[PDB]
Amino acid sequence: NSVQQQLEALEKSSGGRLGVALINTADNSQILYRADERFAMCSTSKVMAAAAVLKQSESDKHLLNQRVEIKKSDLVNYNPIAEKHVNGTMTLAELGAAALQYSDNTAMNKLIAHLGGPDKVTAFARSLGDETFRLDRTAPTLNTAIPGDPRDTTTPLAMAQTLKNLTLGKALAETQRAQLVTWLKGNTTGSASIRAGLPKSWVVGDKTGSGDYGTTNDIAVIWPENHAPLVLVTYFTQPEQKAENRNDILAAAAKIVTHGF
Ligand SMILES: *C(=O)[C@@H](NC(=O)/C(=N\OC(C)(C)C(=O)O)c1csc(N)n1)[C@@H]1N=C(C(=O)O)C(=C)CS1
Repeated sequence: NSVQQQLEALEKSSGGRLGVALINTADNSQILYRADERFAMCSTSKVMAAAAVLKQSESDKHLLNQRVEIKKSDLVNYNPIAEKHVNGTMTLAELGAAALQYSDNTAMNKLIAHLGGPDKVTAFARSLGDETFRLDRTAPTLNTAIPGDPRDTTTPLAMAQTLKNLTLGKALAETQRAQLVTWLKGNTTGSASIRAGLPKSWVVGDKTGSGDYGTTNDIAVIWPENHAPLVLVTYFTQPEQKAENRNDILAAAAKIVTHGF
């Protein structure tokens, strides 16, 4: 059956709500499912915060190497990199890397604080023409993912469009675009998500997120061996607060929409 029928069936089996946007950059075609509906981004929002700092670095050649003091009081619920550096410093570049490649929540908070608060991340998204994205809170509370709560949400299509702009398009100057792509390609947290639904040897950059309501997300740029890149957002959320996260659904969605590519 059709891709749309396959996605609807996946959602029907899932016990939740699935959002997919794939952009095929060969022809700008799209595979869209609930793509204009809002989902909690959870830690996928870290891409926007890191990119906002990269944008600033365009016009400040010392920014990425700027020291940031890490204190015990900065630690939150999940901070495997920052905790190694308590009482020392990390650079803004190191905080970008930690936020993106390990989903270090303390690192995300340092980026947000540097920028001047969640609303500055929203303003950066808007500067890229993304009217949908909003960041409202710091970590960990940006991951509460309560159904119908607009805070810290976007739509799959808005995020796919912005991720394409960030990684392959016009958002960032070249050195900064390349840095973002390097970070995403080196992600350690995404093995079981979009990547698991794709050929093992395809190059992928991604950022995952997970929150309450079993909210399980991944946003990716995918480089096939013989085809133009694909940009893929897979968001998934469930009705019950303490639902298990479901990375397998993201892998399954990725397999469905990349068939034939
Ligand atoms: C981003 O999504 C972050 N998520 C969280 O901090 C929340 N939970 O995530 C973990 C701890 C993995 C979970 O048990 O689901 C969270 C904060 S408030 C709330 N109700 N939940 C980070 N993201 C990931 C990721 O999947 O990318 C992590 C690897 C580290 S936490």
